[PDB]
Amino acid sequence: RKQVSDGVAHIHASFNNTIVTITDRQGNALGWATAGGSGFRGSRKSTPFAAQVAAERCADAVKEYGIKNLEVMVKGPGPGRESTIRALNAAGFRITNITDVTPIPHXGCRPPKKRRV
Amino acid sequence: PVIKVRENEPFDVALRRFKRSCEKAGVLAEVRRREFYEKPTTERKRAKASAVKRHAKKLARENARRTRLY
Amino acid sequence: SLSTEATAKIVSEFGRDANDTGSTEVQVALLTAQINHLQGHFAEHKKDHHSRRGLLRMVSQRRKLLDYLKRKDVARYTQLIERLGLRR
Amino acid sequence: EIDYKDIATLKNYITESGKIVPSRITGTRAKYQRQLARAIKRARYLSLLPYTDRH
Amino acid sequence: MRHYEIVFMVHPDQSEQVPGMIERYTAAITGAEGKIHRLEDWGRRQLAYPINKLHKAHYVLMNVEAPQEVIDELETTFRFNDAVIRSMVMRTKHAVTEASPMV
Amino acid sequence: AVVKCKPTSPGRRHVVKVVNPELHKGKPFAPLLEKNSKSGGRNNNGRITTRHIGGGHKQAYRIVDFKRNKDGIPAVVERLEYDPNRSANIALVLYKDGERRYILAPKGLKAGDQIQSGVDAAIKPGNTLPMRNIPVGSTVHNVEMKPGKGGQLARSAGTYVQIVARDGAYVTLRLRSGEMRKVEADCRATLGEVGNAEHMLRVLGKAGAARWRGVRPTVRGTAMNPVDHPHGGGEGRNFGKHPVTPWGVQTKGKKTRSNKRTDKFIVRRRS
RNA sequence: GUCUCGUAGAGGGGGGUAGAAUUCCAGGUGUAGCGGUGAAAUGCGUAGAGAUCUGGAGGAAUACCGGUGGCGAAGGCGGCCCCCUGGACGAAGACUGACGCUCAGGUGCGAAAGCGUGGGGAGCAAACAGGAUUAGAUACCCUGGUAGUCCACGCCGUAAACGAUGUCGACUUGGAGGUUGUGCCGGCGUGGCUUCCGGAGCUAACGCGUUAAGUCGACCGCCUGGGGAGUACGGCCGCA
RNA sequence: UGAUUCAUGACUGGGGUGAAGUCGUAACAAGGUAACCGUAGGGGAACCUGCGGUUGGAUC
Ligand SMILES: [K+]
Ligand SMILES: [K+]
Ligand SMILES: [K+]
Ligand SMILES: [K+]
Ligand SMILES: [K+]
Ligand SMILES: [K+]
Ligand SMILES: [K+]
Ligand SMILES: [K+]
Ligand SMILES: [K+]
Ligand SMILES: [K+]
Ligand SMILES: [K+]
Ligand SMILES: [K+]
Ligand SMILES: [K+]
Ligand SMILES: [K+]
Ligand SMILES: [K+]
Ligand SMILES: [K+]
Ligand SMILES: [K+]
Ligand SMILES: [K+]
Ligand SMILES: [K+]
Ligand SMILES: [K+]
Ligand SMILES: [K+]
Ligand SMILES: [Mg+2]
Ligand SMILES: [Mg+2]
Ligand SMILES: [Mg+2]
Ligand SMILES: [Mg+2]
Ligand SMILES: [Mg+2]
Ligand SMILES: [Mg+2]
Ligand SMILES: [Mg+2]
Ligand SMILES: [Mg+2]
Ligand SMILES: [Mg+2]
Ligand SMILES: [Mg+2]
Ligand SMILES: [Mg+2]
Ligand SMILES: [Mg+2]
Ligand SMILES: [Mg+2]
Ligand SMILES: [Mg+2]
Ligand SMILES: [Mg+2]
Ligand SMILES: [Mg+2]
Ligand SMILES: [Mg+2]
Ligand SMILES: [Mg+2]
Ligand SMILES: [Mg+2]
Ligand SMILES: [Mg+2]
Ligand SMILES: [Mg+2]
Ligand SMILES: [Mg+2]
Ligand SMILES: [Mg+2]
Ligand SMILES: [Mg+2]
Ligand SMILES: [Mg+2]
Ligand SMILES: [Mg+2]
Ligand SMILES: [Mg+2]
Repeated sequence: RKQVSDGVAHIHASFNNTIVTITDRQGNALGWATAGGSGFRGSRKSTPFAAQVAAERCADAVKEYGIKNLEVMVKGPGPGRESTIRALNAAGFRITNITDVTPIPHXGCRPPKKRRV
Repeated sequence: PVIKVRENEPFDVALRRFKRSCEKAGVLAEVRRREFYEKPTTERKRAKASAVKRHAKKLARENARRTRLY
Repeated sequence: SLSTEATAKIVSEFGRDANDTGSTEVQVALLTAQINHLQGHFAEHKKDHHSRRGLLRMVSQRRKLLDYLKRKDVARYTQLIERLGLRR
Repeated sequence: EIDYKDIATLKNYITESGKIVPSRITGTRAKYQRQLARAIKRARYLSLLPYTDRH
Repeated sequence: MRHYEIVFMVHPDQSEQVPGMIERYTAAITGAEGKIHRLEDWGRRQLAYPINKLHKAHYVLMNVEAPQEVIDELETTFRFNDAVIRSMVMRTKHAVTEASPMV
Repeated sequence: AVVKCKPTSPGRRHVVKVVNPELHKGKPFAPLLEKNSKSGGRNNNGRITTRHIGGGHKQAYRIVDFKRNKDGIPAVVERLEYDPNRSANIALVLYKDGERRYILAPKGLKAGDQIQSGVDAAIKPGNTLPMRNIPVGSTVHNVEMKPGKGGQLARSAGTYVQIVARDGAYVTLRLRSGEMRKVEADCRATLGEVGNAEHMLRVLGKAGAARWRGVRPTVRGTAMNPVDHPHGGGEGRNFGKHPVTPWGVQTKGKKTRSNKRTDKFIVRRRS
């Protein structure tokens, strides 16, 4: 119920889903939406469109906070890397900064075995 | 990839820049390469194949500037 | 492993003069010095197999030089193994 | 000879994210590319240079 | 008698101890017939990344020629001194006296 | 060293000895000896209160200095010795003022080594300091639990304690059990590990070797009659009940710690 | 073959340390999903997950550099720092004077898996369990997961351990590169190792082609139709 | 009292040949999960799975 105006949007863009979480500048979450909970399952959930719908719903969940400015942190290789950012600017927020925070091990742990499909 | 949108810079211009800084970092190719484990014999096999292809293709290109098609 | 000073000392003690680095006695004494010096390294590093290959080459190189000296001048051979403390 | 202290020169051979730039792009000789990589890795340990840009 | 290059970084809150630490160390090299080829005080610099949550540190660079034994002792001093947050000892081919690129 | 016996008789075939050529071969230091007669596991009501204890070899008690509070005076190790009373070896040390004492022998300690205790002692195996003055991450043994009380933790052969953190008046320790335990930082500890780590590699080899150590046979409860033990009874080998102690308490997982007074010091139980 | 001076190198053994990431633990914010697939379900989540922030614990591996690049007898070797240590190469000389080449038997080294004892265990994952797919599915796919992978010491002695090409030496047109020395005045030479093409010649052909599968010499190993069979029996070795 | 050799033995191990009945479809094309080597575990069977290795893999 306290105003913030300066938040941070975190985009978790995996191959199967997109999670959008808006926090303040200290990491405290204010609201979230996901492509899977916006009415899409299966092959529809892992699309750029479903990611866009999630970005809108997240913008609505935090409209009480009076957020005006956003930094954007994108994480992952999924199809919702760009449509979520496009929708966050179309939602009225002023996109101040865009950053990739995808984790990269500097070697790290052995990955799972290759799939034989 | 840290794109600071500067003043008066429209959003689309910043969006195309961030995309450029990502591709120039190879983050997407690096993530896709780390999704599953590649046996060291497999890594060596495909490093050699890419070098044989880079070479044998250039050597045919030289033989295609010294020949007429019609 | 042998330093320059230690090497030069051996050349003077077993050679004809200061730059007789090639005589059989000098070579055998030089190999003997490195073999003995490396015994302390391999007492601590028993699994240093790669270095030990170099040591075993010194041992076989010394054996061949000794067998040559013994075939040429037995007297020089007897003196040499006595000064160095070798069984044969 | 390359110096891990000579930070101004080293910055020419690292990307914006901090990665060492390939010698095929900077046109560096192979023998000196190996000295650059060693120097850059020492500077990173001394915190004269970053490991990754998200610092 | 080999040539070494020593860099150590001091907790900024103990900056007032650096001139004392410097004298104590070189006294240990000199007292063992070792020489000091170069000694620079870089002061507080911004760290490229945080160390122990810090963001700055006081750098010192020396170049000495000492026996391995006193250098082994110097490194024991660094490890157990809480003010020294990071150090680095390197062999050098020859003595280095010219001014470093920091100064 | 760990030495297998040759099978010249059935009682020798499986014996494995721990042979240490550095232990003193003569008699112990007499001014630090006391008599210590045996109990058979019986208390002052004359009742057996711990089963399976009796007999074994006569043993003299060696007075061991667990407090290590002779500060500022160096001591030199004179010899290592066998101590029948414990798994660790002990070391006879001579202080500069001419006093001799026994200490637990740390790993690596040998005759001629120098040791010291106090706030200003060097960080070396065998030296004793308040844990306030010992670097976090160090390996220590013979750790006090209350300042001045004397060492009580990590005294057995090959054991040690890790100082994992230091917060205010307390340090956090990882014990051999796996427990994480808080102890006052003013409590002392000795650097290094208790020696004689090969102790656990010995193999007794025969029944009599346990009898030499004062251990009497264990009779299984299922081999008894019902009047003797909850497990007793049966025509043939029968069981059919949840395993319990001779006094009826479950003995395969039921926890028995109940000390609310010291709960505040256990950061994390061993499991 | 020895000595002198220097050069490059993931060559080996020992110790220390750094940053990224995964997992786990604690706490803050926050709320209905997460995860997974071809689609699902098992699984996880209102007992507050997933997401996000802070702190801690621990193990393993070292992004970029990085390269038909380098080193090593082969197997193999990749962050940084120190300590111990092997080999190779070059330039000028000096020294020894055939001291050489090959090698049955013998001895040593020898990936991964596996075995023994003691540790360690994040991630991965034989076996195993469940969910799917299917006519079935003791699989491929999904969710989990134990040996094992890691460390110390010992054993085992095998791999398409391959260039499917034994070691050493001499000789015989060329072209373009890589890498590492060195001489001379970017230019001209001269050494080492290495990649691709191709001439004569060779080859059943494919191809090889100065790093030969060309032309010769020295010594060793090995083959003699397919199956039975690298099996049986015996010996030796091994804890198996 | 041993050694060696020949004959024979309830039962049992795998092998060859014939014939084709039953069960599947492992390999040959990318053989529909690239194949194969060593090793280990599992499975009515061909085999499957892990770890390292090879190209004597198609596509790119
Ligand atoms: K004892
Ligand atoms: K019993
Ligand atoms: K019973
Ligand atoms: K009974
Ligand atoms: K009975
Ligand atoms: K070296
Ligand atoms: K042989
Ligand atoms: K798994
Ligand atoms: K089917
Ligand atoms: K496991
Ligand atoms: K084996
Ligand atoms: K090969
Ligand atoms: K060259
Ligand atoms: K040249
Ligand atoms: K041969
Ligand atoms: K076994
Ligand atoms: K018979
Ligand atoms: K198959
Ligand atoms: K195939
Ligand atoms: K297999
Ligand atoms: K069956
Ligand atoms: Mg997966
Ligand atoms: Mg030599
Ligand atoms: Mg008992
Ligand atoms: Mg007792
Ligand atoms: Mg018992
Ligand atoms: Mg009875
Ligand atoms: Mg009863
Ligand atoms: Mg019965
Ligand atoms: Mg029954
Ligand atoms: Mg293994
Ligand atoms: Mg087994
Ligand atoms: Mg094992
Ligand atoms: Mg084990
Ligand atoms: Mg699985
Ligand atoms: Mg074979
Ligand atoms: Mg190989
Ligand atoms: Mg190969
Ligand atoms: Mg072969
Ligand atoms: Mg050719
Ligand atoms: Mg032929
Ligand atoms: Mg056989
Ligand atoms: Mg064997
Ligand atoms: Mg098939
Ligand atoms: Mg197939
Ligand atoms: Mg076989
Ligand atoms: Mg299976
Ligand atoms: Mg599988």
